[PDB]
Amino acid sequence: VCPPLRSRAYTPPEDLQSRLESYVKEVFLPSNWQDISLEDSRLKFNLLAHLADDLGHVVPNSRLHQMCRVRDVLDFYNVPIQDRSKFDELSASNLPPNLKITWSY
Amino acid sequence: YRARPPPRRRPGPRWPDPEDLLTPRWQLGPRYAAKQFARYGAASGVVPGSLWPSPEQLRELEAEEREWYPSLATMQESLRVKQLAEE
Amino acid sequence: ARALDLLRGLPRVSLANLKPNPGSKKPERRPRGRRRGRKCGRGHKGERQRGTRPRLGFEGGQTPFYIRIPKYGFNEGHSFRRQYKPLSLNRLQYLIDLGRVDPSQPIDLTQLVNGRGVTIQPLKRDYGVQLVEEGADTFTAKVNIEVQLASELAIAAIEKNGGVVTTAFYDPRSLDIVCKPVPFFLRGQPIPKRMLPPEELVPYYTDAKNRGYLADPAKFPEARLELARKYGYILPDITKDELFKMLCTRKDPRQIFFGLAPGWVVNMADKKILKPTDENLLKYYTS
Amino acid sequence: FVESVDEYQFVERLLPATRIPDPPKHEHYPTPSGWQPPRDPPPNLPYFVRRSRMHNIPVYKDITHGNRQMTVIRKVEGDIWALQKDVEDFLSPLLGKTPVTQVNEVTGTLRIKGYFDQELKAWLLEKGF
Amino acid sequence: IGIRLTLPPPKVVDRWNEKRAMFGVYDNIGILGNFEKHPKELIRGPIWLRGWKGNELQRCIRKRKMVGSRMFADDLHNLNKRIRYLYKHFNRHGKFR
Amino acid sequence: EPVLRKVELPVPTHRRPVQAWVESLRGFEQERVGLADLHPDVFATAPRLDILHQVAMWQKNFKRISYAKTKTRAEVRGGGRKPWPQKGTGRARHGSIRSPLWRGGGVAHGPRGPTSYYYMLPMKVRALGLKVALTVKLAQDDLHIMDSLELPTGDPQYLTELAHYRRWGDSVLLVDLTHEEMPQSIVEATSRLKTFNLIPAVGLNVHSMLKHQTLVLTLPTVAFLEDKLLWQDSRYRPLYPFSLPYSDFP
Ligand SMILES: [Mg+2]
Ligand SMILES: [Mg+2]
Ligand SMILES: [Mg+2]
Ligand SMILES: [Mg+2]
Ligand SMILES: [Mg+2]
Ligand SMILES: [Mg+2]
Repeated sequence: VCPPLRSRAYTPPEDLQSRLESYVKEVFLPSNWQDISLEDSRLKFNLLAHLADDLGHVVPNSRLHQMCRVRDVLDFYNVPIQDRSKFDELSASNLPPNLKITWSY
Repeated sequence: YRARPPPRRRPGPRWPDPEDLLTPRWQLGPRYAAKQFARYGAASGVVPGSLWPSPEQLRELEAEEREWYPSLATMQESLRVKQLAEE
Repeated sequence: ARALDLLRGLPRVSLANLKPNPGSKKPERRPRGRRRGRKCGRGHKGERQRGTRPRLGFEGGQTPFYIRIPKYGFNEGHSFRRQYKPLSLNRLQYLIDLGRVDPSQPIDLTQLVNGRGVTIQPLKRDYGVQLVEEGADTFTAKVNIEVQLASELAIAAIEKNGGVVTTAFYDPRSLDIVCKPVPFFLRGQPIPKRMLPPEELVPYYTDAKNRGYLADPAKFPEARLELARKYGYILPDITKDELFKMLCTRKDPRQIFFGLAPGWVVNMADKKILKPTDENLLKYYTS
Repeated sequence: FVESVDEYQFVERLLPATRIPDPPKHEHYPTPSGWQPPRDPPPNLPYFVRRSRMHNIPVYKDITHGNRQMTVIRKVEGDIWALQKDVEDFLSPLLGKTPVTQVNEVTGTLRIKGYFDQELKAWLLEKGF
Repeated sequence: IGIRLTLPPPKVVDRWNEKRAMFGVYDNIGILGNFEKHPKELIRGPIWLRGWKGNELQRCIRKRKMVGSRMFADDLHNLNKRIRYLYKHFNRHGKFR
Repeated sequence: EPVLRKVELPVPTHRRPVQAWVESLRGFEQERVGLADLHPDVFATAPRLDILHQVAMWQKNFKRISYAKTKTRAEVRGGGRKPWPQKGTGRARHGSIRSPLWRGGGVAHGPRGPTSYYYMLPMKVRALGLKVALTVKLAQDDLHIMDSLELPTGDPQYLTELAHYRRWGDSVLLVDLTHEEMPQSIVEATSRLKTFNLIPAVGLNVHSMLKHQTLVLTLPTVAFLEDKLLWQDSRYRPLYPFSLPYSDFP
């Protein structure tokens, strides 16, 4: 059976650095954990799979190779993405009183 | 859908029936058999001894060689006599 | 790359987004409209608009240029002249350096072609490869090379580097087989004999100064010493070299491939070599 | 009449190779023909010039109309604009004027008016491409 | 009046029928199959122009050469006449020489 | 246990392998069962949309044989005699009732016979087109790597629901290594679907890759494609057709 479709909206959690470093400690230690290199497939997979399971938002294949460091992973996960359609994006943008937008789709 | 099975070369030798009138003549001679043997080895079913000239063919080849390709000694003798005449 | 990021941002690439590279598709010009219609670029009356102007080279009745010039034998017998693809020592050294030609084994036309150092067209009356002195002053490879022609300077360079060069003849059929052996082996024919040079070429290949493959080997040391003296280098005694056997290997004058005799059939399908045993066939293939 | 044997080594010797062999290791460079492998590690420049499948520098003379002489640096990766700046700097003293060039950012090529194949090959060798 | 007064019956195209869906498959049979088969061997059509292209004169010469003996009498006569006409046109008419 | 794939072929020193999530079709949620390293020269080449267009048009047109034919004035029935004399009749001059000017006459410049549009791009160009298509799918997040095409059931509804749940496109091109080894479950599922098309690796092409929104590859297919496409780089001039024996070519 098809579960409810996963909403693509994603808001980075406030304690994102703390959660990320906890996961990094779980997977891999040294100072400046931001600069830990993810060159190892095992470690990269463990970290990214844990993060995806926890936050409900995975690194796409397109960006996957760019995650050279935990700093890159943090950058990817601290940028929000909204799944609202253009209809919402326009209507909920403080339309002036003389502008009316209707959608028949 | 699912793709139809990929086109593949017909495996093994292809032996056309000589009785059929539509079989091209180049597919019935010994050269076709020789090429089939070269391509497929023992699976061809071509008797390997057929790849060499039969005695009449060998006689024809030898006659042609004697007629057109002289021996090194004959060539050298002709060259020597030509040089002698020119000198 | 930033281009792939731009793709990630852009809409999906589909069959509705495709465009030819600008400048690769000229517009088609067709005779409709004011500028390309009416007379449609053909002029006004006369044979040129009618489409019936005389043949190319016709000069209106005046004796044509290409006919008023006397006939001369510039191209007489062109299709029977022998052609030899040049192989400069520069090119040979380049191939050896890039490992496309292995100097540790005898270098013959087959090895040159397999390394793609030369392209032979027997159908275009190529009779083989001629060594060319170009690059001699920087040639530093010890090689055992078999060619069809060789310049004196090229021989000198080859020998000074401690190698051996021999000029070997090939008839068109043997040359085709040597250049492309695999297709010949797929033809399923016994390996033919290598024919002897024509009478005009016999002296060249029997002369030791050319390192002819039919020349008396007794005269080779004298010729090599003469070249060493002429070009001011000390002749290295290759017999002392640890590759002397390789430098000495020479296929028999009637042999096309080094280790294969005339008359053998190469069954590549099952990695075998069938050899005739009939006395008549053996005598023929040894003659 | 027929006698089979396994002397197939002399046929394996005739079989040609489909893949271009990697150049053998040489004790001393540049090689007598002048060839030189790219340095290891690669230079840290913003751009990279990959060698041709023959392991040569991809710098080619080109001619059009019988009088337009050009030189093309073809297999460029990275900042083709950084490469263009470097090429202009390297070539202006030779010409006395900044060379006129075209940057095909799509195909990753740099086309320079005039023949500079030898100079650009030497320059790229020095840079270690 | 050279205009129809009613809309034509709607034309419905199934972009995902089997033919369109599998179009192009095995076009890379060679480069992806050790070159056992050339892509032109995938071409289904007249025997005389499978994996070959030419102008009309060359096409007619090839057709006569390859299936001329199997052609009907008047079709072959028409082909011979067409070859003759095309020879005359291509070798004697035209703007360029 | 993660399914981790490494790049078998040598990778250029200046380039790092691109990466993809190895997924599985066994469950709606099995979106990350491993990590695959994909050769950068096959999955991160330049976005040559012009080459994509070249290869797509070659695919569309090289097989084309138009069967349109019209009758010339020679082949139209009749029309031998001059309809009426040159002079005296008061009518226009004509030489046969089948000239193009006449109703029912021949077509002056019509489609002539079955015409082929055959032409071959260089095989290097076609292989480059395949590489560019793969890079484009990966970069646009339409490429998904599966460990295998095995399905829990052969029900097409399961496959459609899986695609919808994973937010795949309306159309999916599933690719498996060889025709014979394709799992029976996926074979059954895709035999009844129109927009989910299952092909062997040897059938992969730019046209179908573009027609289908998402491209699903198996790990063996990825290895196979990398090998075949990278071989085009670093190969000599052909001495003779590659079908013939070579020292190192299967
Ligand atoms: Mg005008
Ligand atoms: Mg007029
Ligand atoms: Mg006039
Ligand atoms: Mg050019
Ligand atoms: Mg008539
Ligand atoms: Mg009609």
